[PDB]
Amino acid sequence: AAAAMTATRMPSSGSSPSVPSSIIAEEKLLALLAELEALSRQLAALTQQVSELREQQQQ
Amino acid sequence: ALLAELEALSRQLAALTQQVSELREQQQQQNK
Repeated sequence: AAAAMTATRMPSSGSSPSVPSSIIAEEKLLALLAELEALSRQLAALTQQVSELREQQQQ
Repeated sequence: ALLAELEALSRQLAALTQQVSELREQQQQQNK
């Protein structure tokens, strides 16, 4: 009634960026698709000359 | 056997222009 009455008396907000580091970029990209063919070409050339041992030993 | 030698060369000499392209692009990627 008196004394104190003179003054006065959720779910999901879904953030995303959190506490990780900063990020950067560059545009000098992508030789790498050539080596996948270099590697599998030269791999064949190994077997090709293993065959050239065998095809001369068989003579 | 000489003809299988030219065939091994057709692979192994198609590596040189490849290594040159690689050793070129690997020198683009050192500076900005």
